[PDB]
Amino acid sequence: TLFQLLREHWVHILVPAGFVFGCYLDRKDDEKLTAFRNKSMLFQRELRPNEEVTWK
Amino acid sequence: QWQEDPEPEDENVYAKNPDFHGYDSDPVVDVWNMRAVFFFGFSIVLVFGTTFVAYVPDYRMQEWARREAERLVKYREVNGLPIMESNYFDPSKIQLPED
Amino acid sequence: SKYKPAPLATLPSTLDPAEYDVSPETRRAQVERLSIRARLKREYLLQYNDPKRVSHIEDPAL
Amino acid sequence: AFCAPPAYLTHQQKVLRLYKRALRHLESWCIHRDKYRYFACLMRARFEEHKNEKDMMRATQLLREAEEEFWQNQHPQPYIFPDSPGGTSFERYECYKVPEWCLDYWHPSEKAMYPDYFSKREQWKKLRMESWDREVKQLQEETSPDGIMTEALPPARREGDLPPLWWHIVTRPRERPT
Amino acid sequence: MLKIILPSLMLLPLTWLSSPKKTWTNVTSYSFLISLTSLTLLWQTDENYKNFSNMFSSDPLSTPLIILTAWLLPLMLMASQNHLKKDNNVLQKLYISMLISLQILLIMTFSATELIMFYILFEATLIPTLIIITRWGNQTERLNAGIYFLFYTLIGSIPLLIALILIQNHVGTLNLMILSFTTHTLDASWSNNLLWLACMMAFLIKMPLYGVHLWLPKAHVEAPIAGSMILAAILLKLGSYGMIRISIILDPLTKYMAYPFILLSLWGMIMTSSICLRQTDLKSLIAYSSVSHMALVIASIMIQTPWSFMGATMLMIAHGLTSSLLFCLANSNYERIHSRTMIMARGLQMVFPLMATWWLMASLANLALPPSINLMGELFITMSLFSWSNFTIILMGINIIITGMYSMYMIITTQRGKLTNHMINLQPSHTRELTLMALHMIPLILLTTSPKLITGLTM
Amino acid sequence: MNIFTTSILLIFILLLSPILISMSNLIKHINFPLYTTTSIKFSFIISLLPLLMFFHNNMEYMITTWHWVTMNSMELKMSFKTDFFSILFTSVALFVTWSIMQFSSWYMHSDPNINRFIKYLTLFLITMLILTSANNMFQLFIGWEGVGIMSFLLIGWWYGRTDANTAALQAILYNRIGDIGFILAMVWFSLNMNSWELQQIMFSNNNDNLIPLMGLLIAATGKSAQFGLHPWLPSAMEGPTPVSALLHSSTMVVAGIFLLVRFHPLTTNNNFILTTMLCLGALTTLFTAICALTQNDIKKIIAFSTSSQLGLMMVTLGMNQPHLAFLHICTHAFFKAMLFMCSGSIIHSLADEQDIRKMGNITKIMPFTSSCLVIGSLALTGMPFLTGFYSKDLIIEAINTCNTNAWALLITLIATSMTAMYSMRIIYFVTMTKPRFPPLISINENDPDLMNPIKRLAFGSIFAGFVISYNIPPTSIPVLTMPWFLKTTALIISVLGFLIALELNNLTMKLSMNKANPYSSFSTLLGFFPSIIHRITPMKSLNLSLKTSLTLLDLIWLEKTIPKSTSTLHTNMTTLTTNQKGLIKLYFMSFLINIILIIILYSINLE
Amino acid sequence: SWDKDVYPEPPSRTPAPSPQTSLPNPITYLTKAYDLVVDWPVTLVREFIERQHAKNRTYYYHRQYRRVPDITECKEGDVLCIYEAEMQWRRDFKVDQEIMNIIQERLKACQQREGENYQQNCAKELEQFTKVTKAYQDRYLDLGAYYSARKCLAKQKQRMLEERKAARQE
Ligand SMILES: CCCCCCCCCCCCO[C@@H]1O[C@H](CO)[C@@H](O[C@H]2O[C@H](CO)[C@@H](O)[C@H](O)[C@H]2O)[C@H](O)[C@H]1O
Ligand SMILES: CCCCCCCCCCCCO[C@@H]1O[C@H](CO)[C@@H](O[C@H]2O[C@H](CO)[C@@H](O)[C@H](O)[C@H]2O)[C@H](O)[C@H]1O
Ligand SMILES: CCCCCCCCCCCCO[C@@H]1O[C@H](CO)[C@@H](O[C@H]2O[C@H](CO)[C@@H](O)[C@H](O)[C@H]2O)[C@H](O)[C@H]1O
Repeated sequence: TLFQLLREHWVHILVPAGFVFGCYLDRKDDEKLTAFRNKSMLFQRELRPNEEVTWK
Repeated sequence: QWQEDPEPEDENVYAKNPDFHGYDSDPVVDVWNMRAVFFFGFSIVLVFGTTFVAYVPDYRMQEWARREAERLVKYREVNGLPIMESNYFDPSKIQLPED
Repeated sequence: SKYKPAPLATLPSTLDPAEYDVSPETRRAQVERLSIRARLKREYLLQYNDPKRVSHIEDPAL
Repeated sequence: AFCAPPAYLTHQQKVLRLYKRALRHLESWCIHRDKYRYFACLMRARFEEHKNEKDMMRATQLLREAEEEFWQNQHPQPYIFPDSPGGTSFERYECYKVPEWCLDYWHPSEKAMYPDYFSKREQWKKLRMESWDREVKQLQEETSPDGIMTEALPPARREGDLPPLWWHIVTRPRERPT
Repeated sequence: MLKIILPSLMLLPLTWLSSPKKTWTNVTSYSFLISLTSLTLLWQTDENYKNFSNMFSSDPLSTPLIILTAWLLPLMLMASQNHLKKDNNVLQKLYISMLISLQILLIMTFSATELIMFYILFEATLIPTLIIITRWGNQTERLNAGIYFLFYTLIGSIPLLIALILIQNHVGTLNLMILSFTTHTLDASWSNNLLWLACMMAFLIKMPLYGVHLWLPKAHVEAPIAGSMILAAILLKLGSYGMIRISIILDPLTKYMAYPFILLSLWGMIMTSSICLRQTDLKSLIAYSSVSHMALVIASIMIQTPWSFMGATMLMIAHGLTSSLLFCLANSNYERIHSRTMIMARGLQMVFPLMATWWLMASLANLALPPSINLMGELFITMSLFSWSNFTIILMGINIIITGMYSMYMIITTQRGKLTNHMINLQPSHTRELTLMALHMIPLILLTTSPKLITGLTM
Repeated sequence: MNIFTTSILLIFILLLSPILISMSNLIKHINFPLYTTTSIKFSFIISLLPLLMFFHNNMEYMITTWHWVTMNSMELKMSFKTDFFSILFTSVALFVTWSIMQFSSWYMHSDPNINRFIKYLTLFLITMLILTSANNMFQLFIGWEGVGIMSFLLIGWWYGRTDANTAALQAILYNRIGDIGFILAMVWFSLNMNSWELQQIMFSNNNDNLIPLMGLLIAATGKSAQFGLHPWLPSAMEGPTPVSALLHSSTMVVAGIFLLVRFHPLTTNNNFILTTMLCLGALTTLFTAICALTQNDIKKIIAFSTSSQLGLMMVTLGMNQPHLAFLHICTHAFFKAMLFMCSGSIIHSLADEQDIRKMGNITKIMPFTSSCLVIGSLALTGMPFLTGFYSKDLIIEAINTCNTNAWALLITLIATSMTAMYSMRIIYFVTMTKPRFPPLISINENDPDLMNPIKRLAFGSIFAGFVISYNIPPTSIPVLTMPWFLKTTALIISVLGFLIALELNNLTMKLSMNKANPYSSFSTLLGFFPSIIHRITPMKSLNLSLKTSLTLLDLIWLEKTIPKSTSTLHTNMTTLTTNQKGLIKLYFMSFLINIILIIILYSINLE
Repeated sequence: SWDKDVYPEPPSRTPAPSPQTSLPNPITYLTKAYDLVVDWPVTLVREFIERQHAKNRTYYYHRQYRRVPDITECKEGDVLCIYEAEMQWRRDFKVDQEIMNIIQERLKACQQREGENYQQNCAKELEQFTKVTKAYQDRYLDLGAYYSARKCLAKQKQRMLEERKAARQE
C-alpha cells in the first residue's frame, strides 16, 4: 500500500497473531490428552452413527 | 558546587493545548489515545464483557442443581422416603474395625 | 468559686497571672516574638502576592 | 480581622475588652431590653467608680478581681452573632468562596460567555504586573533599622503607586459570593 | 491459558516496534483486548475445574485473580503516562515492558498447577517490581524500600523452597490436584510443626502479617503509582492465594498452629487501622489501611471454613480494586503539588467536584458500605470468626468503628474545609485521570451486581 | 395481589426517576426541584392505594423481586415485607417528605447547588424506605447504612464550615458504634437460624435471644439517640433546616424504634430486654427534657424535643406495646416536621437568626407561622384530639396501669410535664413578649412554596391521628379501667407544666439579675456529657494511636528487633572476618590451625 | 408454572364479600380502572410475545449423570478413581444445598401464609426443616473449607463407631 503506512501499521498483527497462535497451541494440548476420551465412567457411551470421536 | 541542572519549573498543561485530555502533548496523539481508551475500555470490554458474563449459562451448575433438587424432592416424597438421610454412604458399603 | 484548670480544660488568659505582667523583661519578649511573626508574615505575603508565582508556596515548617 | 494585633494589650485595652464582654453577657442573662438597659447602666457605674484610679498597681488588681468575677458570673451559653466565631452561620459560605485564580483555567468556550468580564480582568492583571516591582522596592526601602517589626503595611507614597501587597485584599471573594 | 499468555507476550515486541507517538495508544488498546479474552475463563457450566494441560489450570479461585490481573495492566499504563512524559522514548518502553512482565508472570503464577512452578513465578515477580520501585521512585528512600521488599520476601521464601522440596521427595510430586486427593493426616511432631511454618511464612510475610509488615508502608510511599497499584491489588494476594493452595496438605496442624497468626491478625488489624488516624502521609495511610484489611484475610484463611474462604475471596478482589483506586486518587493530587502530606491540600471539593465524587465512592467502598462486595467479604469473615469464637466480634467491632473514622477523616481533611488557595497550580482534572477512576469503580459496582463470580472455591 | 404488588414496586420506581434524570443532561433543561416534588407527590398518592387495601382486608405480603446470590444453603433475595408497619410508614414518610421538598425550594432558593440538595433528600428517602420495607436483615442493613451516609452528607452540607464537618463525623461515629450491635444480631441469626429473613427468624421465638436482642438494642440506642449514644442528634442541627425537619425529627431518628418494633415477637419473651428498654427510654426522655429547658437555639430545643419523644417510644417498647410505639412514630412525624418548618420560616425571615433571645412578638408580625407553631406545640404536649393525643394519651395510660419500674414511671411523667415547659419556652420567647430583632424588618411569609407545605402538615397535625386511630386493626388490648387520677394524669401534668413555665417565664421580667445555679449549668451544658466524653475519649484513643501503635511499635521496636538487628549482626560479622592484615605469616598460621583441627577430628572419630 | 408437589400451596378461601355500608368501595373501582388501563394492554403485549415464541420453539434438556463408584470403592492413591468419585460427591453436595433451600423456602412461605397462626399451623414444615437439618448436619457439619468425599466418609465412620459403641454397651 505504502512503505510509510505499512512500516507504521504492520505491528497491528502481532497480538492478534499471538492469540491465533495461542489458540493453536491450546488445541495441540487437547490432542496430547485424549487417553480417556470416551473411556471415563461418567461419560463413556456408544458412538453415534457417523461419529469418529466424542470430542476433538 | 558541582555542575547540576536547576530544577524544572511547574507547567500548566492546558496553557498550550486547552483541549488536553491528559495523554500527550501532541494534540492529535492526545485525542486518539483518549478515544482508544474509551472505545476499547468501555465500549468493548465493559459492555461486551458484561454481556458475555451475563449469558454464561448454568454458572457452576447452579441451575442444574436446583432443577435436580426439585426432581429428587418430588421423587423422595411421593415414595415416602426421607428427604435427606444422615448417612451419605450406605452402611453396607463400609466395613468398620472389629474393635 | 475559683476555676481549677485541667489539661483538657485549660486556664483562660484573663485568669492567667502571666497576662497581667508588665515588667520590661516580659514586654521585650513580647515585642521580640511579634518581630519574628511580622518578618515571617512579610516573607509569606511577598510570595503570596507575587504575580509571577506559578506554583504553590513551599512550607518548610510543615 | 482587618488590623493585626499588637505585641501586647495596654491596660486600657484590656479594661475596655472586659467592658464589652461584661455587657454582652449581661444582655444574654437579661434578654428583655428594658431589663438589660437597667442593668447595663448599673454595670457602667461600676466601671466609672474606679475610672480615675491613678495607682496602676491597684488598677491592675481591680482588673484581676473583675476578670475573676466575670468567669464566675459568665453566661454558659452567651449570645453569638450568626456570622461570628461560634455562630450558626460562621464559615457557612466558605465552600462558595472560589479564588480568582481559578478563572485562569477556564476553557475558551467558558470565557466566551463573558467577553466583557474577561476584558476587564485583563486590565486588572496588567495593572497588577506593572505595580509589583515598585511595591517590592517600597517595602525594602521602608524597613526600619532596628529589628522591631509589625504586621502593619505602608501606603503608597508616590503618585501612580498602589499600596504594597494589595492584590489579596482587593480581589478577595465577596462575603456572600454567589 | 496459552491463548491469554501468548498475546500478552506479543505486547513486548509491540511496545518495542511501535513508533514513539503510537506506543501508549497501541499497548493500552491491546491490553484492554487481552482483558476481554480472559473473561473466557468465567465460562464455567459445571463443577469440574478447568485443567488446560499438565501445566496450566483455572478454578474459581485463580479465575478472578487472573482477570483482575489482566484488567490492571491497561489501568497501570494510563496511570503512568503523565509522570513518564519527560522520560526519553527508550525509558518509556522499558517501563512498559516491566509492567507487561508482571502481567505475564502473575497470570502464569495464578494458573500454575505445580507448586515449584508457582514458586519460581512467585519469586520472578520481585525482579520487575524492584526495578519499578527503585528506577522510577522519586525519593532517596526508594533504595531502602527496595531492600526491605526484596529481603522480607526472600528470607521467608527460602524456607518455603525447602518445604516444597521436602514434600516432593516424600510424595513424588508437587502437582496440586494429586496433592489434594492423596493427602493424609500429619502427625503433630515438632518436625511437622516446623514444616507448617516453612510452608506458611513466605505467604504470611507477603500478605503482610502484622509484625513483619514494615516492608509494605515503605514500599508504597516510595514506589511510582503503577508500582503501588500492582503491589496493593495483586502482589499481596499472592500470599493469600498461596496459603489457600498449600493449606490442604497441612491438616490437622492448622487447628493449633494458626492461633498465633489469628491473634496477630485480629489484634494487628486494630493497631494498623488505628495508625491510620494519626498518619501524616496519604500514601502511608492507604498502605496501613491495606495491612488492616489483609489481616482479615489472614484470619479467615487460618480458620478454614466455607464462609471464611468465601469472605476472604471477595475481600481479596474488593480490596484489590478499592486500594488501587485510592492510590490513583492520591497520586492525582501529588502530581499537582508534589507532596504526599495529607493535611497540605484542603477543600479540594471546591475545585475538583467530580474527582471529589470519586474520592467519596472510594472511601465508601473502603469503609465497607453495603451492599458492596467490600462489605460482603468483611461480613462473611465476621460471621465465620464469630463461629470460631464469639469474642472475636469485640475486635471486629473496634476495627469497624476505627475504619469509618479514618476513611471519613481522609475525605474531610482533603476534600472539605476551606480551599488551600495558595495552590494556584491545581489544574483541572484530566480526562485520563477521571477515566482511570471510573475503570476502577464500574467493575466494583458490576461485581456487586453479580457476586457469584468471586465467591471462590467453597461456595 | 397484582395491583398491590405493582403499587409497592411503583413507589420505588417513581422515586428513582429524579435520581436517573440527575445523571442525564436533561436536568438543566427542567425545573428539577419542581420535578422532584411532583415525583414524591405522585409517589405518596400511589402509596395510598396499598394503604386502603390493607385497611380493608388487613392482608400482609412477602414480596421477592430479585434473587441476588446463593451462598450454598443461604439464598439472598431482594425481598419486601409489606405489612402494617411498612405500609403506614411509607404513606406518612412520603407525605412529610412532600412538604419538606416543596419547602426546600423556598428555603434553599439562594443555594447554587439546590439540585444536589434536592437529589440528596431523595436518596435519603429511598434508603429510608429500603430500611422500613426490607424483609431480611441484609437488605435492612443497606437502608440502615444508607441513611447514615446521606445524613452525613446533608449534615455537612456547608462543607467549608469546620463545625458542620465535625458534626457530620460525630453522627457517623455514634451510629457506627450502634452498627456493631446490628452486625452482632446478623451474625447470630445466620449461625443459629441460617437466615436473615424475618419469617425464618420468627422460629427463634423459643430460643434464648439475649445475645442478638442485646445487639439490636445497641443498634437502636445509637440510631434513635438514646442515652449513651445521644449527643449526635442535637449536633446534627448543623445541617440546613429542611435536613433537620426530614431526617433528624421525622424519619431517620425513628429507624431504631422501627427495628425494635420489627423484632417485637422475640423481645416479648425476654424480660431483661424489656426492662432495659424501659429504663433506657425513661432516662433519655428525662435527660433530654432537662437539657431543652434552658436551650436558646430554636433548632436545639426542637432537637432535644425529638430525643425526648424517642425516649418515650423506647419506654413504650419496654412495656411490650410495639404497636403503640409505632403509632407514635407516625403521629410524631406530623407535628415535629411542622415545628421545624415553622422555625425555618422564622429563621429565614430574621436573617438566619436562630437564638430565641433575638426573636419575640412573632405572634403579631408572622401570623401564619405563629398559628402553625402553636398548633404544633399543642399537638406535641398532648392537647386533646389533636394528632399527638391519639398516641401519647394511650402511652401515659399504659405506663400508669402496668407492672413497671417505679423510677421509670415517675421520671416519664416528670418528663411529660417538662415537655409542656419547653414548649412554653418557645411560645413565650418567640411568639409573645416584645421585639428583640434588628430594626430593619423584611419579613415575608407569603410564598406559596412556604405556606402550602406547612398548611398540609397543619392538617395532618389536627386530623391525622384520628383518621389513623380508627382505621388500623385492633392490636393490643388497652386498659380502659382505672381511677380518675390515672385517666387524667396526662392532661393534668401537661397543664401543670404550662402553668409552672408560664409562671417562671414571667419572673424573667422583674428587674432582678439572674445567677448561674449549678442545676441550670447542667441543663445548659447538656449534663457536661459532650464537654467530657468528646474531649477525653478522642484524646486518649488518638494519643495511643500515635505514641504506642505508630511510634513505640511500628517505627521503633518492630524496626529494632527484626530488620535492624539482622542488619547489625551481619555487618558485625562482616567487619570481624574481613579485617585481615594481608600478612602471609598470619594466614599460614591460621592454615596450621585448620590442619591440626582436621587431624584432631579424624583421631577422635577413629573407631 | 411450577410443581405444586415440590412447592405446595394451600387452596385459597376468600370470603364473599358482604358489604353493609352504602358508600362505594374505592379499591373496587380503582381495580376495575387498573384492569382496563394497565392489565389489558400488558396482556396483549404478552400474548404477542408468546405467539412469536411458538414460531421459534426450541427445547432444552436436564442433564443426567450416571452413578460412578463411590469413594468407598476406590483404592487409596488411585487418583483416576478418586477423581470421579470426588466429582460425584461435589455434585451431590451441591444438590443437597438446594434441597435445604427448598425446605427453608417452604418454611418461610408457610410462616407468612399463617400469620398469627404460624405457631400452630407450621408444625409440619417446621418439623421437616428440623429433620432435614439434622440429616444435613450429619453429612456435612465440620468438614471445613477443604470438604470432600474422603472427609465426609471419615466423619461418617467416626459417628458409626460411636453409635455402635453406645449400642453395644446397651
Ligand atoms: C458476548 C456477545 C454475544 C453475542 C450474542 C449473539 C447471539 C446471537 C443469537 C442468535 C440466536 C438465534 O439462533 C438461532 O436460533 C434458532 C431459532 O430459529 C435455532 O435454530 C434451531 O432451532 C430452530 C427452531 O425453529 C430450527 O428451525 C433450526 O433449524 C435449528 O437450527 C438456533 O438456536 C440458531 O439457529
Ligand atoms: C521472619 C521474617 C522476616 C525477616 C525479615 C528480615 C528483613 C531483613 C531486612 C534487612 C534490611 C537491610 O537494610 C539495610 O540496613 C539498614 C536497615 O536498618 C538500612 O539502614 C538505614 O538505617 C540506618 C539506621 O538504622 C541508617 O544509619 C542508614 O543510613 C540507612 O541506610 C540500610 O540502608 C539497608 O541497606
Ligand atoms: C541470612 C541473611 C538474612 C539477612 C539478609 C541480608 C540483609 C542485609 C543485612 C546486612 C547489610 C545491611 O547493612 C546495614 O545497612 C547499611 C549497609 O547497607 C549500614 O548503614 C550504613 O549505610 C551507608 C553505607 O555504609 C552509610 O552511609 C550509613 O551512614 C550507614 O548507616 C548499616 O550499618 C548496616 O547495618
